[PDB]
Amino acid sequence: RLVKGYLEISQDGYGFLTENLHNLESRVAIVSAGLIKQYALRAGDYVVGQARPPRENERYATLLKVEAVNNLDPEAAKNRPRFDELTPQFPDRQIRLETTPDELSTRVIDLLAPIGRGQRGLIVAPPKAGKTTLLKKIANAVLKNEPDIKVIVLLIDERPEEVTDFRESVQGAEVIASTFDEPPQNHIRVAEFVHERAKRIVEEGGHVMILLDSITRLARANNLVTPPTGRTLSGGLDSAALYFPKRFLGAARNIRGGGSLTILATALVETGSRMDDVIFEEFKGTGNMELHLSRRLEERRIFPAIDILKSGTRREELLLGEEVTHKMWLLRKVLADMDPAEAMEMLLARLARTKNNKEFL
Amino acid sequence: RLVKGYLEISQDGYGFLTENLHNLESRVAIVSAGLIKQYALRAGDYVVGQARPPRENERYATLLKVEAVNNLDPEAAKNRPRFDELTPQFPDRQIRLETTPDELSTRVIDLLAPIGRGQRGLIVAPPKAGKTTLLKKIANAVLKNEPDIKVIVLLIDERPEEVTDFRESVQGAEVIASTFDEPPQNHIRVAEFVHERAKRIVEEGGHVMILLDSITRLARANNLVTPPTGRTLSGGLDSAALYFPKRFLGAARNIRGGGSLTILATALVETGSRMDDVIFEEFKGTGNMELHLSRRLEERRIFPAIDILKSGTRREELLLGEEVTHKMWLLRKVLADMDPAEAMEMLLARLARTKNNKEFL
Ligand SMILES: Nc1ncnc2c1ncn2[C@@H]1O[C@H](COP(=O)(O)OP(=O)(O)O)[C@@H](O)[C@H]1O
Ligand SMILES: Nc1ncnc2c1ncn2[C@@H]1O[C@H](COP(=O)(O)OP(=O)(O)O)[C@@H](O)[C@H]1O
Ligand code: BEF
Ligand code: BEF
Ligand SMILES: [Mg+2]
Ligand SMILES: [Mg+2]
Repeated sequence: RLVKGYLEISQDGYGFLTENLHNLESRVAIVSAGLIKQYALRAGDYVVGQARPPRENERYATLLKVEAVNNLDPEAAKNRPRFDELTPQFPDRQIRLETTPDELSTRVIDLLAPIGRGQRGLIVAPPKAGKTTLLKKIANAVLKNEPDIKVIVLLIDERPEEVTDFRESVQGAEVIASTFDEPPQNHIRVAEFVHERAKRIVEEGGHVMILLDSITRLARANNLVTPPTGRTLSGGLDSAALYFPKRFLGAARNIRGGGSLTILATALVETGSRMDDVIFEEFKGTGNMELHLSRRLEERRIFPAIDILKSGTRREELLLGEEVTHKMWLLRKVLADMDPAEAMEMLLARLARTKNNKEFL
Repeated sequence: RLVKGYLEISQDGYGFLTENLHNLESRVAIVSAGLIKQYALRAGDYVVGQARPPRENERYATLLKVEAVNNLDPEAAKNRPRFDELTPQFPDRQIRLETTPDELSTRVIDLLAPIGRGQRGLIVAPPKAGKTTLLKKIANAVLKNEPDIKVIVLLIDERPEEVTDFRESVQGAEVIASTFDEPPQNHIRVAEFVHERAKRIVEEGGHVMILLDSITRLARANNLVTPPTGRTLSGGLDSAALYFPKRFLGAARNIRGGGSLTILATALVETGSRMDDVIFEEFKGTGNMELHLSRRLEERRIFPAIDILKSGTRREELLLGEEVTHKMWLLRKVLADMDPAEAMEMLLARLARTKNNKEFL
């Protein structure tokens, strides 16, 4: 028999499991140490095993046996590469980008910031400047382009109506949310839970993509959670308290042996408080691709309102041929003189004629 | 004998009720736990209850019995959905906007800031820039457009003369005020009282609108109440005090099963202290529509002096049909070019000709 959950190991070798609500609910389950030792798995796995109801003198269910682990033979689970020891590479198994629901705006997305397997991406915009629905569109496209990829969406510190909008509009993909109604400890719990789950899932050589609403909101939430860390960075920020979100985003990587972990998250800047500017800068050095969204292009209601000059990716050539290298080099040389708004509208007119590759052809 | 009020449950199951002034008075009455347990009501769910002539040896009145509660059968109260569990949606039961008392400025308001049942709205303006009587006009219009809606007005940290002006000019709708003469404790008491009152009134599937004068003044009141923040935010804010106005404003929501809660509150920016800019940004991400008011437009005495480009709402299409969707799309494409003062003067000249719908026709 297999009850299933996300293992959270307690100090004493036994652990706990949560339910499908992806929040601590009364349906938690307890996990014994002996079986995990028997199969010697790594923390945060999608654990399954046989269990027995709460015994007399026992207030909660307890583990009796295990039959199959992580949907695989437990013996095979005994030997596997460790996630943190996987040889990282640059994204070399690119996800070819072609999505129907909006071929033009999605053309802008593809042509300005490519997305590949294991991309450590980050999108940075001021408040109320085009984030959540953009993430929604990206998720919807991915759920059609690569049905094999396990796509997970995480929402921290956001409005409930957006949560329900996604849950209805995601068409069955794992949508996890934690509205601002919950105390920040709930945010941290859910975030780290999904972090470990994704890590252990990717460790199996799989391709995982996490779309994180409100990452700089999550950073402010850490600051609230941030108990001291010591010295105050400029703007009320903590020095090392960004270490946990730093590792969270740094998980995004390409692995040369198969599988990948790509995180795209929404960051806030120009909020009038140095805290957010410093947070964004601290993340900018850790992500491998950044998407600046210019507040003025949004004020002009040009979507996507991307600050093309400031925006850019790292190692396009590994995702883009020398031919695309040269054509985009020419585009940079030329559009440097074209204004962002006029450039955007010009590109809109041109690409409405043909697909990205058809435009290249 | 029926006493009607808002049960404030104390620690020991016995609670308190207040009087019509919505301020602590000598007329507060005590309540017993047993009947509340019998009818399984929720905090602040409009309580109608019986009692007796208190006995001797009791320093305060004590409750005997209950006859009818929530103006409904108390037994049915035993099983009902809870407010915090209601499935929130975007406002989809729109309140069609047609306001006679001044149809021009209110034309500007309706055509720039849609109002629907459950609108979590926010309006921002520097000091002395057109707030209080604007809220007054909104309240007066609502008291003619939807007589079925229970309209409540809350005034925090404001001048008494405005309080009397409203109480005379509201024509019987619930006007609650707490002048700055009172210490901040009174502000907090009244604010949370109204919070619970509105929440549990909406819990009955009803439509409630709260018009909150002085929301940023209320934020500064919290700052005076800001007990620590731990680390001091830019300007002197609290991390945990802002949680309470955050939840207060986030109460505003649209419910898919009927009823809604709409809060429109007045906010302050450009006050020369980082506190207010930080607070405005903090609320901006929590409200579902924010209305900037430009100080320069007010200096020109343009009412409403709205910074049209900066101002905007979320999910207009959910309130605005495809036809209106495209119409406002064209209007945003065009009016971006018109300068605020001349833009609004032109808008007055044009829309003064016809009603909004007639202008569309
Ligand atoms: N492509 C788009 N076009 C128009 N509006 C958008 C688009 N993408 C997102 N938005 C809007 O931008 C708003 C800001 O996104 P969000 O990340 O929720 O803000 P924050 O996280 O700063 O509170 C969203 O509420 C959404 O309605
Ligand atoms: N449409 C308007 N035209 C002219 N004056 C207005 C208008 N609306 C509000 N006011 C004025 O703006 C003042 C602002 O007071 P208020 O905003 O309540 O103080 P505070 O900002 O301290 O809460 C009011 O006293 C009112 O006289
Ligand atoms: F309103 Be969010 F900060 F984009
Ligand atoms: F009229 Be408000 F105080 F700006
Ligand atoms: Mg949003
Ligand atoms: Mg005013």
